[PDB]
Amino acid sequence: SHRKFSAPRHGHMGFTPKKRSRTYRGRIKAFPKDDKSKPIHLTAFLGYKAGMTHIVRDVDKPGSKVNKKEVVEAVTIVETPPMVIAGVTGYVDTPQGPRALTTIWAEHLSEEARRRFYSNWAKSKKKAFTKYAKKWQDEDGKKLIEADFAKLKKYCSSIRVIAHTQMKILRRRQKKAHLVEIQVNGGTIEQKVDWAREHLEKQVQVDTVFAQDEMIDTIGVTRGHGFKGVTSRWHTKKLPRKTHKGLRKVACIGAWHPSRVAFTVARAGQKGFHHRTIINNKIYRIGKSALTEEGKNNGSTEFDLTQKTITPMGGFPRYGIVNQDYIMLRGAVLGPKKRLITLRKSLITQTKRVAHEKINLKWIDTSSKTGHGRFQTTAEKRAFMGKLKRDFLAE
Amino acid sequence: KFRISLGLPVGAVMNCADNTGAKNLFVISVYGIRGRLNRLPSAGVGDMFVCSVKKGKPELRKKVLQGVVIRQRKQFRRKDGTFIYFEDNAGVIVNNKGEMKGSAITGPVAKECADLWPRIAANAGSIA
RNA sequence: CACACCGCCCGUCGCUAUCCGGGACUGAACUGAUUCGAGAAGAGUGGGGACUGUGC
RNA sequence: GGAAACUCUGGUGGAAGUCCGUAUCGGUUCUGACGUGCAAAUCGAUCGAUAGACUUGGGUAUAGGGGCGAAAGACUAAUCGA
RNA sequence: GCCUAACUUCUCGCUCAUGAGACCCCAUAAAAGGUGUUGGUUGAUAUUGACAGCAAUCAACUAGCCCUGAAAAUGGAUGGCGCUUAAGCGAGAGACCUAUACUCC
RNA sequence: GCCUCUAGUCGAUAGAAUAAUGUAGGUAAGGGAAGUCGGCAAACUAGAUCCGUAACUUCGGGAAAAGGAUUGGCUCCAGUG
RNA sequence: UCUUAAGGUAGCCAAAUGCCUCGUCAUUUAAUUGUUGACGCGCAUGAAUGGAUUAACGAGAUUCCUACUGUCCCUAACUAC
RNA sequence: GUGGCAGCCAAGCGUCCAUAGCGACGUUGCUUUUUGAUCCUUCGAUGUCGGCUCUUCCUAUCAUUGCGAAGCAGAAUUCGCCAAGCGUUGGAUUGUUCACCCACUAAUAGGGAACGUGAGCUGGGUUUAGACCGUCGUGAGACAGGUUAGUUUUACCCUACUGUUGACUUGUUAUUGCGAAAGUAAUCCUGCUUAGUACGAGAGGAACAGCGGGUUCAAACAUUUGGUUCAUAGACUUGAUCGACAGAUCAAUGGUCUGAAGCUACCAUUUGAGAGAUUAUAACUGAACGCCUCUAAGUUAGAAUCUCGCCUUGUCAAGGCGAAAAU
RNA sequence: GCCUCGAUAGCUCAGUUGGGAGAGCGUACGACUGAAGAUCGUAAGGUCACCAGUUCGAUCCUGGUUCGGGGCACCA
RNA sequence: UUUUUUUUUU
Repeated sequence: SHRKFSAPRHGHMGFTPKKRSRTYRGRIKAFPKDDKSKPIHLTAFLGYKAGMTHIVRDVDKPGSKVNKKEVVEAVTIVETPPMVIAGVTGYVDTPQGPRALTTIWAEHLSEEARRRFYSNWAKSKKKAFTKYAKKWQDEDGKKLIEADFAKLKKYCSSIRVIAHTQMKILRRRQKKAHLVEIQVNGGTIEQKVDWAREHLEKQVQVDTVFAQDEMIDTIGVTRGHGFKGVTSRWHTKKLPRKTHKGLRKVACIGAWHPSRVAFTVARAGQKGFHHRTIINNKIYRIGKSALTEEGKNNGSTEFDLTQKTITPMGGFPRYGIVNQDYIMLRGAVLGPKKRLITLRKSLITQTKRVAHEKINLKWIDTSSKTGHGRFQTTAEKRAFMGKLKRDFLAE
Repeated sequence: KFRISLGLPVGAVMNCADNTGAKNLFVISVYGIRGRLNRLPSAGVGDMFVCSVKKGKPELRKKVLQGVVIRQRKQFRRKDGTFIYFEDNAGVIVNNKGEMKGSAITGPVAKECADLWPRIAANAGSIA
């Protein structure tokens, strides 16, 4: 018997199974199509979701009701310290797909890059790449490495550099670095291999990968919520108050026939910590490291002249202080604070106006995100509140 | 008009802010709403709705009329990031084309409603 | 009764017109009072002291 | 106050199968809990009555086609159209 | 033909279907249609040059296969895979396979 | 009802953790029964003093009708043997 | 005019009693098979098989107004077990 | 049979005109969402109406995409084709399925799944025992006539489904990858301009492109606004205790106010898109059939359909396949 | 929606194989009366709801359109 | 014993 009144099904069946992500790091399931004519460039980067804030900007959208008006928008800060290129790998097409042909590592790998190969680095003898390093200063090893480079130049249709994050400069607990394969776009295969070889053991900055007012994609694992019932996992209607045996359930989980529960029915299980790829996040600013002179005031704008860094009053809650380069994305980003976000260039050929709109920041909020912040800087707070008993006793 | 939070579902009773003699406006339905199962149509400032007078002159009662929302208590967000709300829910009786039946409005009128309805803006004293 | 008992005349019922009453609907409208709640404005008093005369 | 009949005002008094409510006696609704229970009928909240046609102990009387019944075929030792 | 023991065995035709058809009971199909193709019936014209354009043709019928008529609910049934001068439809020929039946021990 | 004194108890298998569903409590913006067979459940009301109280009525009631105001602490004033 | 022992009187009614039926009109609503008031050839109302009313009373059945609210729009958080 | 749906011939309707759209008298079918007929299974029991909730499926297509035909000059409307991808609502009365009305809407299409769905709920109806009325009966009692109240039990098993670990095999340990297979997602609308233009007696009244927004759906997130407070955080306060002050305690969270953090709301905010082959259809060249002809061979354009991409899974038995590190 | 029933003059009703449209009220006139009312006589009142068909011939018979009237229409 | 009526104006 047909259901009396129609209603769309609850949830998107193309995002199932709602299971925990296989990996903590976001996997890049597709890279932007390679165009041989453009200059050689990287297609992805790694950052950490520091926190959120809000900004004021002037909108240039002809025909809009907010044209030449100021609007307040929420933004997310992603700290993106420079990465280190530690290896080169290439892929050869086969009847069953692309296949990795060879990998050449840099002569000197950082301790934090090598940690990634370990679960007990401190307890171990740290023998990783010890014999490989000697091959770079050997007659036969040099020949083998050169042959690998020749193979990459001659047979591969796609080139990727293994890059790794740097963790010591962040002054935090973790030291193990994150490795990731990033495809190189632009130029021929030979040029890509030469470029990767030159950049082996070298640092790449985020401003060389992403531009301003550019739409990018964020790949990563969402915020986890553990085991959850149907009412929260799938957002089904709650049952009446008079329901015996519970109302936060799905009343009917199938008809008599087929005499089985279908995979399309809502069931309780893991909610959150799902792999996701959100596209079309606009870059509002690429700020420089606050430890350098250029980034000394990466929290100010052309119209807000106060000297301040991006980090809000009292630090980013549950994250720390953003002292490296950062990207200010518009809106929400998947995952909690401290989560590792993989930034990828857009696979789409952007044509909407929002993609090419120029962002003009007028002001960036740096008030405390714990409590209801009333001041933008400690100097402003002290100037407003005057002098306290602590200062009196300090005198 | 941008999206704003709606705070007047079907069945709400708001004040009639014009001088037609009606004192109450009972929300029957909201124009432009093709809802979902078990969802009450809701209206916010600047929305036309089907109403009926529950208290007022006998000539206006027991019949179906049209109104427009001019003030709401549910706080809503403007594009400049501010959150604004009024002290009461209010509306004005209008015809099917937006002409206001009355001639004067008591109290302020939301900017969102004023922009959409020129006649209501004209008859409004203050615009907030 | 006097058209003089083939006089006169009374009610119900039926038709038309018209006036009024009762009447569910906590019916409706206008208007005046009174209690209570809020309360514009002025005036009185206590502060206040922008400004300017010689501690006042 | 009144011609009278009698009327009015303020107290006193403490009646009623009167009222609210504790102990107590019941068992309305949640059609709540539990429903291989704490329990072969209980538990929680909410409820009816609460100075009488009231609630109760003990001793006594009525015994099965009989008893007893403000009456439901109710009860008569977890057994009742025998 | 393979599941499956026994032929991609031999002869002549017919059929192309944007899921054709495929074997008693048996597992549905009709009235009505086609200038798809293949045979036949009848009546005409044509070398005293038949129709079309500025050397056979015309018309009406008929019946084989194919097509339309032909819509249902979990994903699904010539038994399945598949098969197109067939591994389909009709007429036939050699051989071959196989019962607890027949002959013999 | 709540707290305490005398007297008596800490007897209800314990520990860690605080997922879903549950049982029992506590809240919720704007709307206010649109939910549902049905306002089921919950919420609302309430003590005391002063004031005020309708239809109807078997004249006894209705009635705590409805509905308003006040309520703390401290320092005093007055009355009542 | 047929006919009975008598032919339902006073009242009351689509009722806890009316099939047709969601009767017809008015009232309540934006909208009503619901409520209430009327009408009455009433399948099949009716006078101690009691009729018609009726103040007060009711863990009785029903309709509406107001207050109130997570019943709902549309769910969320917290506590004990 | 009945119910529902679809055809064939044309007597007529349609100003004239059988076939735009219909189609009588007749007649051929299909369906099992009606109701009957039967009695095959179930009476050592298959829980028997409806609603709520939630999936999936079918189309006999209401809307939307692409089209053909009109008695198609356009809001509008009708007929038909390819088409179930995606939608198909809020309510008053009634237990109601139906029905009817109010309102919005792109539209308010029809159905199946043991008349889907009671160890999912509810229990309004039906459907025991109590009780009332009318009619019937001498009576006990009867009444798909009306009325009121009437216990809704059990999952810890197997499977299915949802998530979570995880061994053995290709030596071991981690690192970094490929895609097989499986899932798959977006939807409808408008304010301005087009334009009072096209159009032409007017009345009336469009579209494609462009700009800005929204509905439904989906995936996230907490900077802001909002909600939650045994943070048992700060303040206050009633009652009682510790001789008083101060400090505190108890009242199963004593109560009131504010309340970070975390969680969380279309109650805040952010994000949601491309190709390929083609269907219907319209055409090209072009015979059959010396002419014609979109068709026969061969060619074009072609869509909410289909396949793929993007996106989710990827303990995968020819134990799926690589690179690379230390052993 | 289904079973149906009916539609006749200004209004209300008869009527036919199918072979005529009648009756009453109402309307106009005449008689009657001093004049009226009443009463009588005449004149009268119609596309037989509409369309198509079948028939030598239809108001009647068949089909359709309109208008209405009476009934039937889950479930456990 | 029974014994009801008599249009309008003039």
